[PDB]
Amino acid sequence: SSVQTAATSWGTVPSIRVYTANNGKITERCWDGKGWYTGAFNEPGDNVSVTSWLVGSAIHIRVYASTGTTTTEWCWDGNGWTKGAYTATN
Ligand SMILES: Cc1c(C)c2c3c4c1OP(=O)(O)Oc1c(C)c(C)c5c(c1C4)Cc1c(c(c(C)c(C)c1OP(=O)(O)O5)OP(=O)(O)O2)C3
Ligand SMILES: Cc1c(C)c2c3c4c1OP(=O)(O)Oc1c(C)c(C)c5c(c1C4)Cc1c(c(c(C)c(C)c1OP(=O)(O)O5)OP(=O)(O)O2)C3
Ligand SMILES: OC[C@@]1(O)OC[C@@H](O)[C@@H](O)[C@@H]1O
Ligand SMILES: OC[C@@]1(O)OC[C@@H](O)[C@@H](O)[C@@H]1O
Ligand SMILES: [Zn+2]
Ligand SMILES: [Zn+2]
Ligand SMILES: [Zn+2]
Ligand SMILES: [Zn+2]
Repeated sequence: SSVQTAATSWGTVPSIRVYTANNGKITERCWDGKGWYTGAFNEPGDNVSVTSWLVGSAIHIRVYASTGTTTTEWCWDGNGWTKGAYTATN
């Protein structure tokens, strides 16, 4: 078995974020033009997907973390990771 990843990027530098699900936990690695460093994201999950969009130069990141049949959305909007309103019936 193997770790599972999800990736997003934005701009032309670019910024890149790679999320890795390992051991029921998702962590984050970051590229902003000058080497890979560890990001603030740390949430439970066996499976991860991600999307992001810009408003002007402000990134908005949504990470979908799944454990069992429960998927939780995590939101980055410039000032801390918050829990999003996403729900599903799995
Ligand atoms: C935590 C975890 C994940 C995230 C998994 C799988 C397993 C898993 O539980 P684990 O405790 O590792 O138990 C297993 C052990 C010990 C072995 C030896 C296994 C498998 C599993 C089951 C089956 C398995 C799985 C795979 C993939 C890609 C392979 C090749 C694969 O066969 P292989 O590695 O020979 O055989 O999918 P993936 O890794 O994404 O999903 C399924
Ligand atoms: C507790 C447990 C259950 C109930 C599972 C699975 C696993 C499992 O974890 P574990 O056995 O510790 O880790 C694995 C290990 C050590 C190996 C070598 C595995 C698998 C697993 C994953 C993958 C796997 C699973 C299967 C089936 C039918 C096969 C053939 C099957 O490939 P197999 O050649 O055995 O590879 O479904 P099953 O209903 O058994 O579901 C999936
Ligand atoms: O500059 C790094 C950082 O703030 O970028 C936005 C998000 O990816 C955060 O988790 C991360 O720590
Ligand atoms: O600002 C957070 C939020 O409203 O952003 C858009 C969607 O991701 C929603 O689920 C989420 O709660
Ligand atoms: Zn393996
Ligand atoms: Zn898988
Ligand atoms: Zn687990
Ligand atoms: Zn905004």
